[PDB]
Amino acid sequence: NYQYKIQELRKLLKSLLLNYLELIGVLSINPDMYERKVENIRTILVNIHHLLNEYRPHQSRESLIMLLEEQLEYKRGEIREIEQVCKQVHDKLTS
Amino acid sequence: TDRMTQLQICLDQMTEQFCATLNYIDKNHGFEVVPPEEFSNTIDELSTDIILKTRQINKLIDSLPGVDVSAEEQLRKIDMLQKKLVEVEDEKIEAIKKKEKLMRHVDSMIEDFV
Repeated sequence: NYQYKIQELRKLLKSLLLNYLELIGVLSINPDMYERKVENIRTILVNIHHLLNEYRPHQSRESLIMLLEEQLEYKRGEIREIEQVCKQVHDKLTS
Repeated sequence: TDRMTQLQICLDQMTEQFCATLNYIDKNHGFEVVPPEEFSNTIDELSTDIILKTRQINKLIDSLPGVDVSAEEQLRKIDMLQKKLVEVEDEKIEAIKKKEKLMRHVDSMIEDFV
């Protein structure tokens, strides 16, 4: 389920920025926590990477679909390109 | 996909910045050798980039193609595209057949010296 994977990927980023902002002082966090923070800011990062990797297959299929579609359009292009010529000939012949 | 790669490379750079920050913080002042008003400057410039990188990453994730699409669908769209390919190529052979058929016709009249 690549969609759920994009969801959790977005939650982690949130809580990552949270934990950092605390650690870095911006938000409050009492001293004895300074550790829990740093540890979190590492578990979350690893989770993100893992999650991102698991997403590759999905983005590859997309890579394929883009190929296919590019092809398809290119072909329809050639067909169009020929129909043009026929009309141009028709002109030189009629008008 | 390139966007997927830019997202990887992006996440990579941020992971490093968090490390440069954690180790800069941790090692120098355990966050309470460099002066006070100094440790403050960098800490902000280091955390400022981390905030922008988080935005950039969220935008890339948003722009990932088929981001709101499942696998089941992707597989359908691929089968649908392969089928349309077979067709568009059948059309293409026909279009070429005819163009070529016509060209021969002209060539005929011309070699006929007319």
